Amino acid sequence: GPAVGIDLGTTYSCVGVFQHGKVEIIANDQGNRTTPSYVAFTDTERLIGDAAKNQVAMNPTNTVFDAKRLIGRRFDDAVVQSDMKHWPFMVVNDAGRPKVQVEYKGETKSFYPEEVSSMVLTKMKEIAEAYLGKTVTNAVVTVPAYFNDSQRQATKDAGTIAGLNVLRIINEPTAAAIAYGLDKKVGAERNVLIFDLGGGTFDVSILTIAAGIFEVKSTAGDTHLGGEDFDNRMVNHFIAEFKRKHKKDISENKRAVRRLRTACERAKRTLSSSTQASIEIDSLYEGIDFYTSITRARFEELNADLFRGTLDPVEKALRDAKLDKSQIHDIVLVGGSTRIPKIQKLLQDFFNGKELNKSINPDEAVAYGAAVQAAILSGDDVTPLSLGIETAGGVMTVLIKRNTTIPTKQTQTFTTYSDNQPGVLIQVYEGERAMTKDNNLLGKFELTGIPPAPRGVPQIEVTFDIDANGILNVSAVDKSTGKENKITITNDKGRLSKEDIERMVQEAEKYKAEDEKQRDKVSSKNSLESYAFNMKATV
Repeated sequence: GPAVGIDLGTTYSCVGVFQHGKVEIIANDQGNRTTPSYVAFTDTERLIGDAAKNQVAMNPTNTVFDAKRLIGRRFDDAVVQSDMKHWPFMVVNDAGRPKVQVEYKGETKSFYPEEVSSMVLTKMKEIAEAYLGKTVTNAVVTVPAYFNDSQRQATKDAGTIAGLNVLRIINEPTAAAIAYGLDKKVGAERNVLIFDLGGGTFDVSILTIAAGIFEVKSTAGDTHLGGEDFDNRMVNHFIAEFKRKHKKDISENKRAVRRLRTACERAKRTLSSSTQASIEIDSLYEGIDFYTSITRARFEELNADLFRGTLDPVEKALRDAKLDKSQIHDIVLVGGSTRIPKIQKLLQDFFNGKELNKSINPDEAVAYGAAVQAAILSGDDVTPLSLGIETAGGVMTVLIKRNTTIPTKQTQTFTTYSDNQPGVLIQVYEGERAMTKDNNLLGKFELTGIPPAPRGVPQIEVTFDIDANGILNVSAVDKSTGKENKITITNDKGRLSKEDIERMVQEAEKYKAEDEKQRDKVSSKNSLESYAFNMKATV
């Protein structure tokens, strides 16, 4: 029946379905609402999920994880070459593509990243089918906002290989926002910050939501930071405590270290709801029982640099988004590590007491939003686009920002690009791109009769006026003579579709850097030439 949402996560994945007016996150065959994204190959079998993760220490070279770090990349990508150094499994280059290479039933086999991820998705699919008692075909799968076209397409292929029809690939932060219904809040646009701290990765995203349209303003984070690091601080703390008390270093013994790590992970979880946790390990090393405890404050101190460090990407995202912290309407906590009270406090204090949206299980929120969107996709007055004119060099100079309420009037003053320019061409464009080449021309007209003056002297006042019915009147006035000309541009056609708008916004995002570079290339901001830049011959 219904399509499922799937958070295909770096360490674990989660699947959910919107039914009977409610999202249900679906437990797997061991009763777990999240499934490790792990695939293991053995002499006899292929394990996926919990079974895979549980045996990793017995079969590490054959147990694959972190495929999401490879997916859609090229073997010689610096990220891949750096990541490979920390993985026990082999990654090899097949005609430029990374493949993970393993031993399976006594033979060497290799898989593309999207094949591995497809195996994880097959597991989630089957989990969903067990729960629903029917075949699951359609799905929405989520990816990090920073994923490029290659990574998105490879994630989609992973879905296709698994027998899923992927209705849409959507951004994790967007999923999170949908989960909290921040898109249904419609009113003036809202700036949302998604703070996603998982086991292995930390992503910060700033979105602006206007009229149901999500725009990613900025992304930042740390691809190497998560709960495991916090666990690791406690582990090392306790190794040192043991060495200090018993004069033995247990690091030599792998299993002892494993047992310690497990205990610290549990303790860390306890410290989110209690101010202390007890560690009890029988015969940790050399027959010595380790029974001790740790306070929340001590855990916080052990982590202080890591925790306080999470604010740095928040700050950078705010800068890149050209927003003051006070301009953030909604803060969303995603990822298990946001359960940590110090993290929540650090963040709330940074935001001056502002309340965080935490109520949805932070491990499940992305899947939740995905499930909602899947449901919608299986079924379940303001300006649509920025409006501006061409200025010298073909650059788009915006008079009215997308999603401005109408009626509206906006005026800006422009000048001439060259000496003794007799006229200016007023070329009215609509779109989110920096260069008019990439936007849509709605109309054009000339203001002639400009008295000869040095470049930059004449003052031409341009006015964009939109009435309640959305009819756009654009006029230019020579401020020295009062002479004027204008054009009327007819819009309400039902000519743009919500999808068109999302598309344009997303492309404007994809191209942001190139656009900026080309934007600030031209010296003066308000200069108008006498010709259409995009009709001018180039090589």
